[PDB]
Amino acid sequence: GYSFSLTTFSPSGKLVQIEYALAAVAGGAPSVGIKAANGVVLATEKKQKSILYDERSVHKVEPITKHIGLVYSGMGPDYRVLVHRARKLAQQYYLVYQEPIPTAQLVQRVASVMQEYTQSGGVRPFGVSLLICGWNEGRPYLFQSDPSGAYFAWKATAMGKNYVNGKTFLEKRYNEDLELEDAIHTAILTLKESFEGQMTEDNIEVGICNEAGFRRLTPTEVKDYLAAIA
Amino acid sequence: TTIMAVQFDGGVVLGADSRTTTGSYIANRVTDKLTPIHDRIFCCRSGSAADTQAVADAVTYQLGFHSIELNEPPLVHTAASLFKEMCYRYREDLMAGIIIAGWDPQEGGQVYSVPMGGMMVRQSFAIGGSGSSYIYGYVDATYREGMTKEECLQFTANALALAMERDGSSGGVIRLAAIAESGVERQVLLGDQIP
Amino acid sequence: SKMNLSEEVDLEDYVARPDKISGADINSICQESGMLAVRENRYIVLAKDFEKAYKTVIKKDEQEHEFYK
Amino acid sequence: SAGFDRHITIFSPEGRLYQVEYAFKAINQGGLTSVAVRGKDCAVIVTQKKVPDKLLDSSTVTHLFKITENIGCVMTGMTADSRSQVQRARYEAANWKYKYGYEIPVDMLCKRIADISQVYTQNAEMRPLGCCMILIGIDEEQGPQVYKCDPAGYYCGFKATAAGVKQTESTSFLEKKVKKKFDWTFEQTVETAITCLSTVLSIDFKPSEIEVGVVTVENPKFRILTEAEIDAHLVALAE
Amino acid sequence: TGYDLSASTFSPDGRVFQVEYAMKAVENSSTAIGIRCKDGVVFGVEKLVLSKLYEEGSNKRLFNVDRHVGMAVAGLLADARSLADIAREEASNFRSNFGYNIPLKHLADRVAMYVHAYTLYSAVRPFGCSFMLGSYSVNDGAQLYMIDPSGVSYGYWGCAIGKARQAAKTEIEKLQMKEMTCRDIVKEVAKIIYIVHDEVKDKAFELELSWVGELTNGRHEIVPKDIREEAEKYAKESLK
Amino acid sequence: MADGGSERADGRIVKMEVDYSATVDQRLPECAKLAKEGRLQEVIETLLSLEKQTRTASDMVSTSRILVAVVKMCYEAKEWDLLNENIMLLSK
Amino acid sequence: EVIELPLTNPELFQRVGIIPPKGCLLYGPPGTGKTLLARAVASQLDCNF
Amino acid sequence: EGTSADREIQRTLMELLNQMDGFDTLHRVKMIMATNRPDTLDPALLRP
Ligand SMILES: CC(C)C[C@@H](C=O)NC(=O)[C@H](CC(C)C)NC(=O)[C@H](CC(C)C)NC(=O)OCc1ccccc1
Repeated sequence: GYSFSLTTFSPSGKLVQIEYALAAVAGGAPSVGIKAANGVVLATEKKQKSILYDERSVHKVEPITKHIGLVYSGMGPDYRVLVHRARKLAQQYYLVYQEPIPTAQLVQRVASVMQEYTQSGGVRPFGVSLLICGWNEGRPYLFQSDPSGAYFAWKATAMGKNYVNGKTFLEKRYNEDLELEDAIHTAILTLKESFEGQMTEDNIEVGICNEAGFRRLTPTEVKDYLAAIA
Repeated sequence: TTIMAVQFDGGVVLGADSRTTTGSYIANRVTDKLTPIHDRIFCCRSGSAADTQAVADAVTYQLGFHSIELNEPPLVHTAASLFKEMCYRYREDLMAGIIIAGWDPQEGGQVYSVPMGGMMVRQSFAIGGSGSSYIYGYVDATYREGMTKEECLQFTANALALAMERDGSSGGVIRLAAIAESGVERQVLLGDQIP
Repeated sequence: SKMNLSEEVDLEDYVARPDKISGADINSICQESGMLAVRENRYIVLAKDFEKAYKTVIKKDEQEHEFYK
Repeated sequence: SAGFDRHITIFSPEGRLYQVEYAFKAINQGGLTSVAVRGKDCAVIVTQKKVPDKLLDSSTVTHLFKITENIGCVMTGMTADSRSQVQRARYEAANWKYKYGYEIPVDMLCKRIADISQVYTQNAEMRPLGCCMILIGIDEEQGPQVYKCDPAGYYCGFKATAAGVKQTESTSFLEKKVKKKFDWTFEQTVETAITCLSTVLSIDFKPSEIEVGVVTVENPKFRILTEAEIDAHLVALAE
Repeated sequence: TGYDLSASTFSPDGRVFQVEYAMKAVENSSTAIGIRCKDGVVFGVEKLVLSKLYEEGSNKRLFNVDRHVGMAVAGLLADARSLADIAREEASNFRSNFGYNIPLKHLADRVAMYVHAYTLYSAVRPFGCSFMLGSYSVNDGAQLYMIDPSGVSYGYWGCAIGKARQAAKTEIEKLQMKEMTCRDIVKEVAKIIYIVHDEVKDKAFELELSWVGELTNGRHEIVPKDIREEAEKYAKESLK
Repeated sequence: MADGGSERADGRIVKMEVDYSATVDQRLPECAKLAKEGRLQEVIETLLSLEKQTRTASDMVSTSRILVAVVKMCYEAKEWDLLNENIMLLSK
Repeated sequence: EVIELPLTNPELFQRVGIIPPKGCLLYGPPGTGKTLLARAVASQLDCNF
Repeated sequence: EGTSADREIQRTLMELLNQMDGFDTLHRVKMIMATNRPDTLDPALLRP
């Protein structure tokens, strides 16, 4: 009877439905986030199933505020719903306090939205995991919000297929005194380890959040980093 | 301010002045009172600029959904009925008088006058606004059945011009539209028809 | 070594290409490439034969529903 | 897995949504296939129209629907479900003119249609809707645009797209054609779309069976091609 | 099959059984045949008298949706009377807001949407009745549409709903509906119903005939008594 | 129709012998009508075959009366084109 | 074609070095290719099965 | 696979794969699995 509902406790441990949602997050395109001394760099593997799909349409790394960006691993339709809500909460903060939302607070507010779906009822939890980034307070911030609603901060993290391989790669090569450009190279390399194919400017989408804002790298820019190694 | 519509056999000629006034100040000396509700239906609006702009936009949205939904060109009688229903329902709230004149394949060129009450009447010639009182005689004197589009265009330009001169509220430029099976031809007369 | 081989094919090029190719998958690429040559009646397996089988073997998702990413 | 979320829209071990995945199958239950091809300056929708009985009006049975003057869609799936989506898409396109003062971009109609579908998946008390919608329109600064939406709520922009029973084979023919470098003109795009259905079905259909809708940069309005025009293209491709 | 119980639940293959179960009840119902003659649409229903205590005109299966539009229903009558009310309301609102009599194409689309909505929700069973709508207008000419229990609506030159839909449709195809005058068509409808009556199995039956057309001046009136009597005589002679 | 096809063959055989090449072009619409006709799908095909047979005689003329082997290739593609309008699932 | 090449020449498959394919699956609609054509293959190879 | 009876036929299919290649292949005899009867087809069997 357990594992079919999020409104009932496991007869010993914890509700299984949230854990199944985590399984859907695990079955996602690899996403790598590398916090660096001067910025946070986020990346995902965007591979179209067929040549026909246009690579300039739906975008995996999407800006939420001028200084805040989000990346996702998990079911793609669910991501758009939270991308809209996160953006809206950032606007409501600006109207109420006339300041861009701090990155830490946005993650807490986004997490509360995700927790509401996990609440009792027909509603099923979001199947996406997120990697919010920010440059608020002069400090680079990288955070993760899970379907359950827990939020954590990562110097570097990976989600989706081969998260373990990526995390072990990150353990070996991530230092701390590294510029965003060096962080860009490491982020591309971790995706390459889990990339089933040859990475191309279209294949990888990379987004940076330096002390200027969150700007998705232009396809030409991604190609230059993919070229010359990395 | 001054709005008039005359129905020739193949279409309707609609004309109006260009003045929006707050007190004795002219907010816009060049106002397009005539607005396209649909491809072949136009409404000339008199009364409150805000109320008229809102009801016209609301009808344009409702008619557009109806035409795509039914896959047919909209009849003028329905367009008038949509304006009439809103005006009667919000009679106390709105202060707008509208002349709905358009070409419909089923019934041909037609002119409908919705007074501020929301009453609807189909009229061969309808004049509306502050200037209308001044030209009521010329309109019921120089109107002859079976006038050509060119004659109707001359009649509207002359009747609106006579009212604009008498009414302080109405003045500026005369905007003329002729709607037919071919479509709508819009001309601006720079205060011509001086008598 | 067991099969005749093109004798001009570079096996290394296929090895350098990535993908999670298991030992069973590698066996399929080689066996299918030989089979494709038999279908086209070539006694010697050809470089083109290997690529077509390699693509067939890396069916990867094959189906899937796009959502679930 | 099976025997778990089979009866409800809930998560399954391995995070699989069974009821939403079953919805993609219902589109195939329609028994019809559609192909849409983008072009240098044109977007073409082609579908197979089957008249089951002579005592049925060919005009009434159409799966090509105009949503707005510049936007038209092909609906593959259950007929009732396809029509409900068409009303919602027309309402949203109309609201966009009503609340934003401009016509809906084709990309934006898809997001709105997909978002309605996604909510049905997350919240219960709704069947997902057994239909797939392909939308064609010309966008200034984007060129002709072909876009597709799924019952799950997935939306994407496709250079060429197919749906229905023969979608996998149809995409495969399109993949070879798209791989060729040459861009396609209105004649070529109508030809590629008709050939894609012809190769996949092998019907060699008469002008009545194929329904073609085309939107062009020169004529932005979505136009449903008349039977005579459809035949002229069909004879020319045969040569 | 287990998955068959809920309208909200798709089957693993990809179909909803609850929608299908509604259609089988429509199939069990007595046949109703409608033919679109050039001058209007004529509707006949094989209404079955039961008990004989019930007075004539009881349980009528022919209803007037609007003065111009008319409806023939096959299935549970109670579901049909509800659908007729929904259509009467939609026609009422259309004349009410748009100002002109409802186009049959629009009324059919709206009633179909109400039938479609019932299929998507678990609380409400899908409607179990299938109906056809016919009207005559100078602007649109004669129009006939049929809506199934799954809310699918398409135009038909001729259509039959009920146990003998297939048998009647074969007889309907022979008639020259495109150019036939409606007064002649009424007689053909009587014959088609008499051919598919299966009277020995169904015992007694009462023929209901409905007419909308240029002759009727766009009013869906029941065929005047005596015109039906002639059609009944023509059908009886043809049967023997 | 079979009687019409026999009439078409008899009418143009004399015309084809007299004409350099245009008469084959003249009988091409008759070929199109027979390709379009599916009433029999067998006898109509033989009438098309009779027209093709006259086309073979025209090819003998193309090798002899017209420049050797010049219009035969154009006719061969054209006969394939006549088949193209109504493939009929590569049957009949 | 698949059955005949090993049946005519297993040694040619041996020269290629590919094991001759042991079997093929005739997935098809029931009865049309299942009730009938099951033993038609036996005539195609001209031997009892 | 079931508590009362498991997938003995599926085990036989895996055993069949072993019999088909190596231990029992001679005389160019083809053990064609030309059957649409099985509900499930082994992915490993599908391998060339
Ligand atoms: C539809 C217009 C083109 C007709 C226009 C004629 O000048 N009418 C008007 O402009 C009416 C005057 C009218 C009551 C006599 N006045 C107005 O619309 C002006 C706004 C100006 C900036 C243009 N005043 C206004 O709307 O606020 C007071 C008010 C509010 C509601 C109704 C009437 C008056």
